[PDB]
Amino acid sequence: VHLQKLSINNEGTKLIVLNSLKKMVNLTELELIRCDLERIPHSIFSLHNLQEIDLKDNNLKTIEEIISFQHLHRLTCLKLWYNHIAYIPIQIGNLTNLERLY
Amino acid sequence: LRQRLTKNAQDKLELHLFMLSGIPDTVFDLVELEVLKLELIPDVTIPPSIAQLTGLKELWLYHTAAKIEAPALAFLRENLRALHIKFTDIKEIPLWIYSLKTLEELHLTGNLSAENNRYIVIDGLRELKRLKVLRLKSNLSKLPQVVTDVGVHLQKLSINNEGTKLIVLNSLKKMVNLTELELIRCDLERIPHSIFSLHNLQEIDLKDNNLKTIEEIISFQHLHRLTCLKLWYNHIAYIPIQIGNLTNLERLYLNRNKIEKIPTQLFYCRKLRYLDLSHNNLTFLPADIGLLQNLQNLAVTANRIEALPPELFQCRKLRALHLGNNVLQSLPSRVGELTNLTQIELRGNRLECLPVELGECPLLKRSGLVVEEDLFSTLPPEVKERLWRADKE
Amino acid sequence: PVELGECPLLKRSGLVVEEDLFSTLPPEVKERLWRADKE
Amino acid sequence: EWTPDKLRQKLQTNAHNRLELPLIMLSGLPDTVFEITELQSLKLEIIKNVMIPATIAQLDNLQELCLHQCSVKIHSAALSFLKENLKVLSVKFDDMRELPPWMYGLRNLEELYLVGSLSHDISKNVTLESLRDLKSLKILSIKSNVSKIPQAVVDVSSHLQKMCVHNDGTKLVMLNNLKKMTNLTELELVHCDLERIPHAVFSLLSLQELDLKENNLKSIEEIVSFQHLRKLTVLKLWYNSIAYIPEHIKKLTSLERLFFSHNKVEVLPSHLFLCNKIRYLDLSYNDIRFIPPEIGVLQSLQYFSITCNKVESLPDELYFCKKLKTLKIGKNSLSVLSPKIGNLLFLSYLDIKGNHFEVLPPELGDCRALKRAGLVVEDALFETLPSDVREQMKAD
Repeated sequence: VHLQKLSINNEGTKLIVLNSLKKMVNLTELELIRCDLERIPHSIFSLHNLQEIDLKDNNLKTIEEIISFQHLHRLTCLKLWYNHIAYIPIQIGNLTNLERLY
Repeated sequence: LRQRLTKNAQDKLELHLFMLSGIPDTVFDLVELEVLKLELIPDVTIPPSIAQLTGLKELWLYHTAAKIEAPALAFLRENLRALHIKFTDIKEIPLWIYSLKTLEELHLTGNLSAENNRYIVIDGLRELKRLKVLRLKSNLSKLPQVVTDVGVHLQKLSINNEGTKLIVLNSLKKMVNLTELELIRCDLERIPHSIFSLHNLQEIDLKDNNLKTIEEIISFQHLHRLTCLKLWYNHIAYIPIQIGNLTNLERLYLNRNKIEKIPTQLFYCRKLRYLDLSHNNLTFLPADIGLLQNLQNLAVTANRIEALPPELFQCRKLRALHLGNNVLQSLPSRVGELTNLTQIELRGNRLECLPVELGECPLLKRSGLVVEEDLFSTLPPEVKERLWRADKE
Repeated sequence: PVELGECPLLKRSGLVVEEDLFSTLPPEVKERLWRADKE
Repeated sequence: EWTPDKLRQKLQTNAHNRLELPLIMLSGLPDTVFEITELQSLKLEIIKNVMIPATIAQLDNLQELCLHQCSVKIHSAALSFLKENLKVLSVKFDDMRELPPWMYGLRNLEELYLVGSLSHDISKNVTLESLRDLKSLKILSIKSNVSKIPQAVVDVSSHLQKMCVHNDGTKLVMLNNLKKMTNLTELELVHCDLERIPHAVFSLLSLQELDLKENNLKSIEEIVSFQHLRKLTVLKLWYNSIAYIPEHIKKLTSLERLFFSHNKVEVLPSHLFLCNKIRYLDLSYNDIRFIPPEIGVLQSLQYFSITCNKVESLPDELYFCKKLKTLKIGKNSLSVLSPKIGNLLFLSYLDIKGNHFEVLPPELGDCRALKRAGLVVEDALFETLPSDVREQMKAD
């Protein structure tokens, strides 16, 4: 309710989210470092205050969950770095509001 | 010793020598010295190497008998200009201090009433023609006549008697050149006619003179030079309206008294720039304060003011608001009008909250805005951050 | 004269005028002259 | 060791705007300290085995004395002068004997700060019940594990006015000693473990304010007699456990300051806002579900804090109340800031931090006393003003 940043480093261990993170109303920077998720759960794009999203070293072959981010008005920086992302879909042209697109 | 160097209220470089056997030669080697403090130095002989002290202008011989010879005497006569001799015996006072030509400030502390030496040891004050400041913390019962002949060239005479009535008899009419008569702790309880007989006084501070009724202020209007009439530390219980005659006053410091109220006619002096009413019995603060457009620091600390009038904020020149320890219910938002306010004392009181308009004041900072931590925290976070950033830099 | 009052150029450390009548000079004149001794 | 110049360096100010000399872990008290006569307050911290000479008669300007964890001794002239002059005292009794027995020979003493600790045999402290010799005492703050209020306070009730007690987990009992308070005006009890408001508070007929800090008030049912406190304007019942607020609030309408921050309140009733004289109302970090519209009755309100609530609905009647200077609605469940918000002319502070908002309306310019600092919000809500409104807002 008052916490605004949660960065979990696990050295290659997958957590069981199970949509138990939706009480992150005040969270603004969800940073999953070396999570190896390969997928984006709905709790990531349900939390309206998230502005920093870096799925680093999570081995995303495809990123497909950016469309549901438009309910989240505060996203401003998609630092999608250090990943297995093979291609960007052309729908990435729909965004306008990012600044530090890394 | 070089890192020992310090500065005074005159922003002059001093050094305090305190239980020294004598003056070290390393002290005299210093050439940037302005004030040398020979305090409790037992019977030290001053060597000619004091000529190395080229900047030396101030010597405070505090219970320090100075033994001197001819070259050091010549250097002091040609250079030294201010000399505050504190003594407990007539022998402690050196006889060469009356031979200095360029001396202009002379301060004595210690009782001077004695047998066959009353106002005779200072008969050498006639040799000193440059004397302008003569402070006598000597508990004297009457002003010496030699000082009266000196007063032709004396511009400042401050007397401290520690509660002893000085026999005036209008004997200060000779010092027509007197400019600052500061009767400190004189316990006069009245104003003699000699105070307003001389025309040259700008600043008249009757500190602890115990005047019950301030009634001789009508005759002060002939004193066109008078702009600082500090009637603090007295039993003035009421201000007669007649002070409205004195329109030239600027620094009226009327604090630490039992003034039941400053009246509207008191504000008839629009020239008042500095006004001190601290530790007083005021009923409230009237509206005619809006007249005093030149007011800079109004000090009503620990007085009885329940509500702050908007006419106080109508003036814009306020700089130092000593409003602490009061019964101010709340501070109005009109303080946002004040720009010259660089410090305001708001600690204590009955202050419910600090208005956000205090952030509108540019010159005000954290050191300026002295208030309790919780009351300061009542302000929004970002304006507090702005004040912090303007403070530290 | 009172012409030694206002201007910031002609002042005591400049002009060492007679100090016997500098006492009867107005305090604002003395303000300019002591301003010389400071400025 | 300590030259007067070193004491000039040590000179500072304190929490009461007095000239303080902080002396820390000293061997004793130098006479050079007493040579300073402009001194207004003395701070002696763990300077034990210290005897106060007659030389303190040099400095007449003293008003405050801080005798902290130090066993101090005394001399006759010192007794006389500190009887005549000293008024403010702040001592810490880490040890019971580190409290000296001579504080009570004075009469001019007005403020007392009794920070420290106490044992089980509370009533045996005859040091407390000698304040009958004090005639001017008006401020008493006892940060100690005091379970029983002494008969000392009972005796000195005629002239005492302020209480501040921090028990820190210690239960306070024997509340008849607080019943026989008569002229007291302020009462700040912290962590006294008072389950219910005693009839002691209602026996007080001239209490300006009450604090029941860190006191487990599960229910508030004794407010019926709170009407006897006509001077009561402040009820700072914060960090408390009041689950619901009943009708008994109608007993007193002179109430002005009302702090229920972090309370257990679920729904506000229709009966709080009848007392129109309330100006200062706090519900910070509570969990209220929603705000009913009867808030429109509180017109003379100047502060309405409900921050970190679960409130999803703010009806427009609090926006109708224009005398509301402060209004903190932060981190609630609200949706959109009201477009007709410029009607509130006297709205000095609107803490709506962390609220789920979408777009700020353009009528913030109509608001005369609302700032970016005042309207604290997340920055993606700050970025929403029209360009001409930015031109008018950067110039306020």
